[PDB]
Amino acid sequence: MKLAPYILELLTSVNRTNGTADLLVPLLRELAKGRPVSRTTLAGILDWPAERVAAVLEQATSTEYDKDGNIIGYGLTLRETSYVFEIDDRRLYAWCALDTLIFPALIGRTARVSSHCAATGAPVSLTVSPSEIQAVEPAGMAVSLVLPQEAADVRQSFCCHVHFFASVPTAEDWASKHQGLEGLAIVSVHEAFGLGQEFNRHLLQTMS
Repeated sequence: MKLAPYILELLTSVNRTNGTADLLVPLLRELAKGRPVSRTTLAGILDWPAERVAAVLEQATSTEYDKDGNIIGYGLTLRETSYVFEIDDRRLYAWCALDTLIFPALIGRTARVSSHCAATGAPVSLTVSPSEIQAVEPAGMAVSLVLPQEAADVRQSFCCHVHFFASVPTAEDWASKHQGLEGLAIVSVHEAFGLGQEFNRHLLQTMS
């Protein structure tokens, strides 16, 4: 289908005043190492005043911290979710299905991704590289999308509704019971990977 509305609202969410657009890729690359990331450390990597890092993270209310106050999650996370994101035999996690498709190009690594169908519990897996997906098991795997909402935190408004499904027909049956979700749509995992590619192209454009 036509995924411009999803691309547009995802970009608007990161490009928002005090949004994550310029901090996102450096933070994901740091989290990809598998250790908590200090705010002070992040400021140095970005060459920002601490003030600027804080205002961004403050707006990003979904950011996850550990007992020491270090960052352990923003899209990519060290805290267990339904979306397993394995890089170089380090098991990390992601906040949603589309995140798993987006991150490999941004961190320059291939990931072994696994989850379960949100409609049936069936195991699903695939290998996601910066340029392509492979080993899609099962081959008809699908993804749900919703429209991000103005000014809303991306995790409760978008991520928690963006799942893998075993197939498009299974996903459409599920979607028929959830039409209250804004802009709910079912796409193949390939279409979703394409959406991620478009998001990334625009993100990497704008990056200073």
